[PDB]
Amino acid sequence: SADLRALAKHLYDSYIKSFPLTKAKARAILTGKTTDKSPFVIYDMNSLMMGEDKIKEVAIRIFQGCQFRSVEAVQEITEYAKSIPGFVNLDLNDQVTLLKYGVHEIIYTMLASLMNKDGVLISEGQGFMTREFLKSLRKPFGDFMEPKFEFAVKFNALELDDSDLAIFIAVIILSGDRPGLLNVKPIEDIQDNLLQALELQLKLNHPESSQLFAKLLQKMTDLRQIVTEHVQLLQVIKKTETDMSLHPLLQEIYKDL
Amino acid sequence: KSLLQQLLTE
Ligand SMILES: COc1ccc2c(c[n+](C)c3c4cc5c(cc4ccc23)OCO5)c1OC
Repeated sequence: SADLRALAKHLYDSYIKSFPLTKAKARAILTGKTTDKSPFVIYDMNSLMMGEDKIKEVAIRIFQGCQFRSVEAVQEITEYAKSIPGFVNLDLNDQVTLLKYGVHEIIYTMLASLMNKDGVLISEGQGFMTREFLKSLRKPFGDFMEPKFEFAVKFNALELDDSDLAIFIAVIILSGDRPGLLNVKPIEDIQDNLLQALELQLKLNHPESSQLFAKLLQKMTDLRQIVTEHVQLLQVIKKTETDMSLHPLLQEIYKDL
Repeated sequence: KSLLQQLLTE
């Protein structure tokens, strides 16, 4: 038990070092319980023009701002995965494969931390984009974010904190079923230990939340459908939208997938 | 060639 709590604390400390914007800092902003800020609200085309300085047709410029934030998230999640005990000693091709197939699930997970039912914090908390504004973008761009909003509202009702999320993210990265993994057993051995730490974390930190652990395991399944659906949408975008082009890091991640 | 691979060894 003591080893499981030390692993949980180690992961939380690394999570804090790896991710500048935590769920705790984000909910402060979202509820307005902070001192600095406020975020600039982008709710129509006129406020998008005004808020531009934070940080091609509109749907496109927005879609291409998201790439760069996704690119920064990939880097932070990579830094985080390297802190998980055992991970840097794995075959280096397996590390690449775990991040390649796992980083979007983690991005969608952590994006829920920045969302409420009305919109999403962007630019490291400096902006907030409304859900309505994003759904008003022209097909197929109006549809990218909505299923992420639907996921996030139900995920957020679980009320996880950063300590819970740290272990949950690590479990997801250590998935022994990703395609092309060379050595599955050492990865599942690490994941088995992260699962037992997660279970004990939920028992102690959410003692009155019955079956919370079973509910998070199910969210891992739901994340995989979200990512599948997102990849389909991207596919449709390659098939039209002429000028578009992924950042080279995204092209790597998306290659095959 | 892999970008993720270079990130992982920094
Ligand atoms: C990693 O953190 C992220 C990661 C991705 C996004 C994001 C915020 N937005 C608005 C979008 C986004 C908005 C879109 C879109 C595609 C998108 C794809 C990704 C993100 O197409 C329609 O409008 C974000 O917030 C801080």
